[PDB]
Amino acid sequence: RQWQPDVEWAEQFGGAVMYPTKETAHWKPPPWNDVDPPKDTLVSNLTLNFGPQHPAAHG
Amino acid sequence: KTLLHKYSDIPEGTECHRKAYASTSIGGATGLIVSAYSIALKPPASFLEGVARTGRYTFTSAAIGAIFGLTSCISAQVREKPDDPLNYFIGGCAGGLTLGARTRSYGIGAAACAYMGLTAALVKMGQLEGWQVFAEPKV
Amino acid sequence: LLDLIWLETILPKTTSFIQMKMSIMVSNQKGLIKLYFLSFLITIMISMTLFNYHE
Amino acid sequence: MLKIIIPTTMLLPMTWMSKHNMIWINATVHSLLISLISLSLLNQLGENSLNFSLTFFSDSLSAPLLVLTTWLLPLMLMASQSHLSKETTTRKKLYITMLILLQLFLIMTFTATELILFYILFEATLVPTLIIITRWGNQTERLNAGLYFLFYTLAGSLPLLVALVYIQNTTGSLNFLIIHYWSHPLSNSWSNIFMWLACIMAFMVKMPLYGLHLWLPKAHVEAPIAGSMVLAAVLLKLGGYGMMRITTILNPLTNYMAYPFLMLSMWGMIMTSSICLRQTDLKSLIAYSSVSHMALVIVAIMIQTPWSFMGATALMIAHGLTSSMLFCLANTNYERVHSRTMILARGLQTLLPLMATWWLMASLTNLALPPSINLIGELFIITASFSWSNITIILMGMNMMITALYSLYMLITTQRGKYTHHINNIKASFTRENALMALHILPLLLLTLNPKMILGPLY
Amino acid sequence: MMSGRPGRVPLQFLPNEARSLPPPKLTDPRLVYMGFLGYCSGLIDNAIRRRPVVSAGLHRQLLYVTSFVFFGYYLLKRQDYMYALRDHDMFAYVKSHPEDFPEKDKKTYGEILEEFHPVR
Amino acid sequence: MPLVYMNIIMAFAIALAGLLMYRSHLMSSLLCLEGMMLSLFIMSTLIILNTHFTLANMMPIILLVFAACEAALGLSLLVMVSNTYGTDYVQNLNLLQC
Amino acid sequence: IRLQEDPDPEDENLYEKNPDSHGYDKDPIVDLWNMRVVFFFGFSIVLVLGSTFVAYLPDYRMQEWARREAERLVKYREANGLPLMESNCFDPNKIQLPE
Amino acid sequence: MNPIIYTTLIMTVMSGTMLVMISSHWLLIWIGFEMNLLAMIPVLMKNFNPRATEAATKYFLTQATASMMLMMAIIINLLYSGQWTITKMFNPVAMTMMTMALAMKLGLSPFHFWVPEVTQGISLQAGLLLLTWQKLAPLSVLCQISQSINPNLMLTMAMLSILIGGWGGLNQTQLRKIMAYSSIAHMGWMTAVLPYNTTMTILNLLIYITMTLAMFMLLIHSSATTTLSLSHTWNKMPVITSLMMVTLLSMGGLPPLSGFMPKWMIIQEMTKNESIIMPTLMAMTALLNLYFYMRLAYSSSLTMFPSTNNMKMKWQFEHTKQMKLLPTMIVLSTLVLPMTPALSSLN
Amino acid sequence: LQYGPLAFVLGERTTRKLTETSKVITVDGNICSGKGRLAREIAEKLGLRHFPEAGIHYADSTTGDGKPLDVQLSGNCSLEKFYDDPKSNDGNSYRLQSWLYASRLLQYADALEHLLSTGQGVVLERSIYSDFVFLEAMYRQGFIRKQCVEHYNEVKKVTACEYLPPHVVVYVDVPVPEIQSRIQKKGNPHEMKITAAYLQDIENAYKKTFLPEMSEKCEVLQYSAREAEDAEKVVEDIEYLKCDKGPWPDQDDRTFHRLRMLVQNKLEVLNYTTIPVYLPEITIGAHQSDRVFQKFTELPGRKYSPGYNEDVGDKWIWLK
Ligand SMILES: CCCCCCCCCCCCCCCCCC(=O)OC[C@H](COP(=O)(O)OCCN)OC(=O)CCCCCCCCCCCCCCCCC
Ligand SMILES: CCCCCCCCCCCCCCCCCC(=O)OC[C@H](COP(=O)(O)OCCN)OC(=O)CCCCCCCCCCCCCCCCC
Ligand SMILES: CCCCCCCCCCCCCCCCCC(=O)O[C@@H](COC(=O)CCCCCCCCCCCCCCC)COP(=O)(O)OC[C@H](O)CO
Ligand SMILES: Nc1nc2c(ncn2[C@@H]2O[C@H](COP(=O)(O)OP(=O)(O)OP(=O)(O)O)[C@@H](O)[C@H]2O)c(=O)[nH]1
Repeated sequence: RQWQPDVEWAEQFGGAVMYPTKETAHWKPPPWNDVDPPKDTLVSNLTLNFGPQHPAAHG
Repeated sequence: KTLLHKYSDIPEGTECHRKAYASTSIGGATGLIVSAYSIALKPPASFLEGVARTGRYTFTSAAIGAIFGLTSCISAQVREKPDDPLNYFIGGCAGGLTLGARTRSYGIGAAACAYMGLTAALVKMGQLEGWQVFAEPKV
Repeated sequence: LLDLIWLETILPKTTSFIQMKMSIMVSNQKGLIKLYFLSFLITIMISMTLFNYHE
Repeated sequence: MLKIIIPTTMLLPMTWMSKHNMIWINATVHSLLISLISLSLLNQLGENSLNFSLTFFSDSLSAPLLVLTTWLLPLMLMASQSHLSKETTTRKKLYITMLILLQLFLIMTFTATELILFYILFEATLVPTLIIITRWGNQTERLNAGLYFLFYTLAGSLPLLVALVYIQNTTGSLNFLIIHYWSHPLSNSWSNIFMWLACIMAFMVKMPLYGLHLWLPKAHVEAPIAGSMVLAAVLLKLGGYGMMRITTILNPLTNYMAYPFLMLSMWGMIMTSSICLRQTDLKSLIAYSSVSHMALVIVAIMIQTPWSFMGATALMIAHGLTSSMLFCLANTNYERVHSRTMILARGLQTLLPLMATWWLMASLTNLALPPSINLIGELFIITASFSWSNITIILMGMNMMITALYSLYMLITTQRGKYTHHINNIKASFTRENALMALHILPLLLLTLNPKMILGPLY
Repeated sequence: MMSGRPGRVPLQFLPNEARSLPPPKLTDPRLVYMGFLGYCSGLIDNAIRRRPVVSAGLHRQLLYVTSFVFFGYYLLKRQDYMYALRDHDMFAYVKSHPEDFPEKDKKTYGEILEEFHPVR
Repeated sequence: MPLVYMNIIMAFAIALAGLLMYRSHLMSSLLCLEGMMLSLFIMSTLIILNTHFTLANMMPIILLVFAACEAALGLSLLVMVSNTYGTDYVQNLNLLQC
Repeated sequence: IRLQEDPDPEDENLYEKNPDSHGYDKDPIVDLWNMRVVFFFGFSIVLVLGSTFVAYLPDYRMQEWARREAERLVKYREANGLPLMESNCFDPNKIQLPE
Repeated sequence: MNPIIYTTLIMTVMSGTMLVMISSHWLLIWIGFEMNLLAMIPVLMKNFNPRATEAATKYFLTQATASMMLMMAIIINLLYSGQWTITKMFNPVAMTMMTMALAMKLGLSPFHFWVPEVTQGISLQAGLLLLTWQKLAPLSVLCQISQSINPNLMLTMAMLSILIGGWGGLNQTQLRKIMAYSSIAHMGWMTAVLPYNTTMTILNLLIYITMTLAMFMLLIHSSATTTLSLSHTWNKMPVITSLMMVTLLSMGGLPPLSGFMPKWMIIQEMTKNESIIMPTLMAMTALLNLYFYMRLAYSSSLTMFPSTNNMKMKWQFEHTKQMKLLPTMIVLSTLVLPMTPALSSLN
Repeated sequence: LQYGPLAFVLGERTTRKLTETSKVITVDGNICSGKGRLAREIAEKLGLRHFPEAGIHYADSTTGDGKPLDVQLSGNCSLEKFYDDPKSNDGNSYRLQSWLYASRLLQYADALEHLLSTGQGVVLERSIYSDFVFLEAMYRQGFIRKQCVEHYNEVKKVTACEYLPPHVVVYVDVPVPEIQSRIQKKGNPHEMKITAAYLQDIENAYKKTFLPEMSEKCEVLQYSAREAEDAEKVVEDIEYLKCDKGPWPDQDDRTFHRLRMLVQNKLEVLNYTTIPVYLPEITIGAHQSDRVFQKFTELPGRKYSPGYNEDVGDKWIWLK
């Protein structure tokens, strides 16, 4: 039959860079949904001490 | 283009020293531009590598201009045929040879020899007959 | 030696390798806007200067 | 023309809008009908080229090539309806579309009146061919072959485009008529040399001189049989037609600038014909043989002699039928053996006696025996080139000797000798394969009676 | 180049002076080629929408052809208008500059001396 | 051409260099943007007032009302960038390397 | 398993089903008709009929016509003692030689 | 984004471009540019992914900087000529600053850095708008000031653009990056003929614009962003990849496909202007574009690629979006060469 | 009329259609625990539209006349093989989970589309967020490789991220000894061929993993086997819990327009089910894909776009 490329041919075009080099030996391919991994917990739940010097704390 | 005016003012095959000085200055100026670009898009670890890299790039470019200018005027001087395009060919290829010396690769220099030598005849070709790269809009 | 050791090396592979080597160099930007805009500063500085584009 | 072109393009819906299995039948029938119309156009007036319209005109050089392309068109359909029988109708119909679209481009290329019009379709043959090699080609290197084939001629053809438009800005129009009537001495200057280089290198890539020939062993071998014929029977001669035509405003300069390519070609034919003696693939053997014979035509033009052009056109067309036929020969055993190594399928005369015959006159025609047009072509160039310089016969004469050595080598190694024992999937030759070869050999001998139609415009 | 020629009213597809030219003939070879595009412009429309390419929505193919031949026709009329206008001031300019286009006296090939280049 | 035109001309030039010389902070670079257009603002006023271009006196105001208006976006992209990464640093402005 | 692909298909023999096959298609009736059309329009209409056509075109390049004028031209020139073919085709009286 | 809010957001983006093309006052031109910038960042911000925030950021800083430098090209010209009309510019450095700034809006010199990066983060449809609609307004100004432009400036800029655009495209595997890289390459053809007769620029603009709508919108229907993702499309949509391949050679510009329409006339024009080394380099390095074009063609339709088992699911269902205006974009992108003299209408 | 952008403009909202019973209450449980029955019991009581558990031919049901076609043409996988010999080298083990998860994804999408087009909620058996427990069960028993785990998780990440976690999950708890009791009573010889470790591996992941990480974004209903008979109890249990958790009590009309836009494009919803990850078990070569596609093309109904196939009787094709 006519030869058809397999995944070994596909991996040649499968990298994030068509011609891998030492500089691009670590460039991960983009996420498939284009949504990069969300950053870890970055909340800013500040802790406040409303007293006992605060007059509203009632002493 | 005052710097390029220096090379054009000096008649090729005559005043070999001044033509050589103009040639290396052109190479050094081009070496400055490429090194400045190189340090920008590819920053080094620190300034010590920064000055080292721009030193290498400028030295190669300045050297290539130096020999090519020297060879061009000296070859036309010894052969007394300044108009001959070959008077730039033996310089252009020789400049490519120096490129191999700086990169320590006989293959790269030989590839540079073939390409630079051809272009060196071509730039002499252009100044000879009528050729203009950036022609003024006439029509 | 002549057909597919040198002739394919002289014109084809040399041109492919030349395009090969520099396409690496013109496609490996690091995405730093600092480096990008610094190159913009170089071009805007050089263009208005020594190449005599000012006159 | 507005006479053969419409039937060719109206054949395009005919393949598309036709029955399921009747596509081959209908396409073959009317393709032969198109050829029969083309046979008329062969006759030419003495001196004035036959002019049909402002856009199209045919001289006594385009006409011998034009009929060949039309007559070729049925042959690929015949030669390719075997391995593609196991394919879907849509892709099958698409293949017929690609071939006739290709043949349409040659029809309007050879008959183009304007050099720019000539260039547009001269390159436009690239697209349908690249589809043929890459899509239906049966191999892995076909991908590399396509890139090699496309970029080689395109990189050479771009200077032609820049050169041709420059002539437009300088000498007004560019049609093949006024150029020859308003010819001027191309003044010897460095710019004109580079103009000469641009106006020639584009065509010389098409008919591959030594050095710029690495796409033949890649494209021709990996291409399918239908593609293999056209890349060696018409498109190689496409450079020839341009070379004859464009060598009209370059002739104070051809004499001085012929030397670099002449020595490259003259040494190339000895070089290329020598490559055959140690080849391994049958298809590469024929393809490399095409380089040597075509390299002879390179010399044929660049001498620029009435005899030189006279044998040039005779050689090219005789080359086309012979090399296409040999490519069918390689295809027949390849389908039956599923390999292209020569030594694998030794001793085939004893098994297939008619294929032994069809190969016999195939290799005999490549021998350029008299009076076969291959001889009347090569022998004509020998005399003209010998008048150019006496040492030419030392090279080209030896080429004929080397041409014989490998041409019988393929016949002897495959057909002659003891049959190969382990091979047992060899069947009697189909009437298609035998009929396809007859329509290749009989026309070649039929023209031998009258070389007046094959000797070109300088006749 | 016309750009700001002395009188070109902007955003005028077909200036009133263009009607003084021969209008394109109804079966114009260029115009029918525009009709060819219209047939094609509906041919894929069935193809990319996965419909019988030869026969699926003849109205869509009919509309595609009809629209193209009109917009082509108006494009063709302007195309001839500009080319005639391009040549017009060209014809007038040379007479406006007679000394600058001094048609040379014609010397027959009998007296012309051009060297000859033998081939060998 | 007096020094008042020149002094603010190089005021823009050092501002133009400043925006083109990102140190670590895009906020700092952003602050360089509106100072840079202020040099445009003052030059626009200086020329127009000097030449008594009466109808052109509107232009310097409307120069502000767009440069300041786009400065809202300049913060707005910044105010959103500082959320996911946690800072305005342009060092992290390379997630789109590929 | 690497993947799920069918193995190499068996190279079918067109003769195995119908030995009378002409190597043109699978279906017997079209094979005969394919054989008819390839031959009939291959040799008779084009090869045979076209050869008689191409053999019988009118005077190509006015060949025999060119010969005919030679005879009277030959008879003209030698009878009145003038060299039967003049050295300069373009009569020098017409042209002018500068300097 | 609320569809009505999206609808008007595009309405202003076109309006800002329209304002540039229909005004003679320099200040009104800057408004047209700023307003266009003012309401295209949200278009990039439709999906709101951190990658999009990355690209939408990168675009703004370059485009905002370009407007500011452009704005001094207005005032310096005012400072040295006392004029506000778009005419033959009356100061050398002012013209240099504007050309240096307008080019950055398009991206020819290393200004091209943002174009690929910006295209990558932002969505495909928003990419289409960026590569085809914006690139009209900066060219609109150039066609009007071309008479006063330093000829030896953009030619280097255009040569640099076509060289770098073609050079990098070889190494790109993300179809968005290839598309943007090719746009930079074709934009070099745009600016190269600009100092000469600008009618050829408009023809190149119109031909290229219609040519990239076809390229993009087929990509949208494929819903593919990587070469492998486009490779798989042969299974579900075998014809779509086929039209993709037809666009690809017109993308490259081989006759008789009308992708060779712009290049041909550029060479013809620029040869009439005694410039013959300049066209030769352009035609030469234009082949570099064709290389990765074939690579993408080889993966798409010229060969076949290993599909996936789950792709059998997509066979049952049909596409919903009606690929508006696409069927004539492809036709008007390939087989238009025979109707060449229509360029006279453009001028 | 479709939610095409004109729909949101002229007045077609979605909050009007959603009401008190407009929630996706998925029903799950241990294997063979009768969750399909219990899912049906909650269905007719409240008025919740029931989606039968997607298998291999659920996508078959959606298209054409349903008519579950050839396995090699409609999934290339059979769970009975996985029952008999789960270590088959042809990769049919993983081809289940990949195709099943895609089948679950289509069912999940059609759940939201119906919910956002009528306002009636959906009760779905084994939602997409309960597909992974089967996979690691085939991973722990060696039925699939660790790369098969990564690909499915990657597909899950790039697909289920834009799929909100259901309001209330229901699990009837059945331990392994009771599971063995039901299977031997069932009879179908394939499903006898199971290992107790697999049944043990189903339950603990359903308990130690499924219930906790979803309880944060949903209202979990941990239920024993007794409540399976008392289907009445769940009716007021779900009606009592406020459902004030998860993304649902946060969005507006514009988000729901975005959700209905994506689900309406059926190709989009599973466009990421075929990520170019060349995994040997799941990848299909060129020749097989082409011929199978050819076989699918000639299958009646799918030759052209729906409503454009003359083979079925779509008259006026020349004018449609
Ligand atoms: C007739 C008048 C003139 C007479 C004198 C002759 C001309 C001037 C002298 C020769 C100029 C051309 C030769 C090259 C000069 C620059 C060399 C240079 O930068 O070398 C460093 C480097 C090459 O090495 P690299 O690839 O970095 O590998 C090592 C990595 N660690 O560089 C690079 O990596 C950069 C990329 C490769 C080089 C790009 C091209 C640079 C030169 C452009 C043309 C300059 C033409 C000057 C003359 C005409 C214009 C005035
Ligand atoms: C310039 C040079 C050429 C440039 C373009 C070259 C294009 C092809 C190059 C190779 C492409 C890659 C390899 C092949 C890819 C094939 C793509 C494909 O989808 O193939 C399979 C597909 C299956 O067919 P299907 O979609 O079912 O449609 C059948 C027709 N209804 O097949 C199809 O969909 C095929 C669709 C065929 C449609 C035929 C329409 C015929 C219309 C005839 C009109 C006749 C009018 C006559 C009028 C006479 C009076 C004037
Ligand atoms: C792959 C490399 C190329 C393969 C081989 C191709 C053939 C080699 C030569 C290529 C020549 C390309 C340009 C030729 C176009 C037509 C030129 C022509 O007709 O002649 C002109 C010759 O003029 C030239 O300068 C033509 C170009 C000469 C060579 C310089 C550029 C070509 C070499 C580098 C580019 C191509 C190589 C590839 C680079 C990647 C006459 O004009 P002129 O110069 O006399 O103009 C009037 C007046 O004197 C003012 O000029
Ligand atoms: N891989 C995989 N298998 C699944 C999935 N959903 C169901 N199955 C299989 O479906 C088969 C039958 O499940 P059971 O729970 O035993 O079905 P049942 O006997 O009808 O019992 P109920 O589900 O409680 O109604 C088992 O082999 C499961 O592994 C899924 O998402 N992925």
